[PDB]
Amino acid sequence: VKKFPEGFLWGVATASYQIEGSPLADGAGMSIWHTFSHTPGNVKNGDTGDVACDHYNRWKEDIEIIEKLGVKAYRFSISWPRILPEGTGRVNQKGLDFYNRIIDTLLEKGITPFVTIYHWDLPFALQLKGGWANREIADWFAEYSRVLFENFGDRVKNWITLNEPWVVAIVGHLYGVHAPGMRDIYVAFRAVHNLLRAHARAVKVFRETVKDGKIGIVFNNGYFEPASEIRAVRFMHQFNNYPLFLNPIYRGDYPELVLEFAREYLPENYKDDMSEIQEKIDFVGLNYYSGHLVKFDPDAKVSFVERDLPKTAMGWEIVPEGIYWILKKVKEEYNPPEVYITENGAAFDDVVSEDGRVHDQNRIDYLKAHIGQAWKAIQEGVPLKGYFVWSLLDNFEWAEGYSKRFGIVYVDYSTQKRIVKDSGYWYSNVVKNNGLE
Ligand SMILES: CO[C@H](O)c1c[n+]2c([nH]1)[C@H](O)[C@@H](O)[C@H](O)[C@H]2CO
Repeated sequence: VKKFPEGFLWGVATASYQIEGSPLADGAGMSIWHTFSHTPGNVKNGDTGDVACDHYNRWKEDIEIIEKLGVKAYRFSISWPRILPEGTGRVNQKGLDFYNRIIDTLLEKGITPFVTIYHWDLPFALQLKGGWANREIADWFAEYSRVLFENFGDRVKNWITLNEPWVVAIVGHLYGVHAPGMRDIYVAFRAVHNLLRAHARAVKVFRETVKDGKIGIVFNNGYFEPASEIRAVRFMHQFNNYPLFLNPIYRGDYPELVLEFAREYLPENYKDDMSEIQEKIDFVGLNYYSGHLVKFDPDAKVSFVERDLPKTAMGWEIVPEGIYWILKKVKEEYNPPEVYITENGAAFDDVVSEDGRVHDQNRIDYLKAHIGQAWKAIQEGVPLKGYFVWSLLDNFEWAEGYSKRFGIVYVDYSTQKRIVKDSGYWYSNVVKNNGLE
């Protein structure tokens, strides 16, 4: 058997725009994902977050699912424009009420809330002012965060400033594939920098406002391997994984190969902000899904090489030892006091059999394998305090729309019926047992 430490936090994870629907209900401001998805060509099948999982109405049912599964922590995000419709200034009490009900319900049922402050749904009003491109976002984000701390910090004690700032900056402002849908390398790296400054200002406000909680930040990570017998792998790690942000946070500068590729794109006096950026954090959240074979390619001088390996419906290579690797490497490089796996999961072509069940043995195999590799890292001293399945529900998968299903619970979108998948039942047993058998 593989048993986890006593008090280890088994969770599931969602994000506001992906599950809620009703983006304009009860006085909410538009977000950049509302305007991005309502722009033709941006999202597969013209899908939007207008309805999604209707979690905005069905929130109590979904929490009852969490409870019934015996899952101990719930990671969810707050929609900034439900709280502050113009991004700053006015506070919307109905936005606060919505999350207050979710928070109290969780606590009442003994589920630990993990709140992601920003999971990509920036108020549109602030995008008009430059969004992440604008240095003033450090103030806007701090003011938003202060509101959340004041209203919920009595109850929520576990906070995440940002989900995947690399994706926010690069995918949103260089690749143009995510909101706000831009393609400018100089903008993209000013967003990287400003995300760091906004994060640190929010951590600083947290210390003034919530004297009894913990705060961290979440990063996407891939397991990169070299196609042969390696610097391209070093680059991909420093650029795509946690070092892009953790080197500034812990060592007060960007990683070396990031500076080689991108120095010219960063502000000229960016080191002036580095000492504020080193605001002390309580934990690092690492998201992990996939491995990649990498080679130098002259024609960022890196290309991916396809491998004949099992893949998910995203076409992502299933590489479980990656989660062990990234856990080891974070300890070795930055030694944060706590680590959580804040997302791990897989998309498969889920079908409801005529027995009424969803026989996702592919997902069970995926999760089991990665949970085992996370166990290993704990045995070798990684201070891993928790693990979160992405996702509780099938949901709006950004530019893929509804076509990719990551849930341990199946959502039939024509009825909004929730059907717990085999993987959900399987995970419930793991949580009950506090590990694998
Ligand atoms: C780029 O990092 C990860 O591949 C990643 C995967 N995922 C994520 N990040 C995001 O945090 C979620 O909002 C996605 O729904 C989820 C599934 O795609």
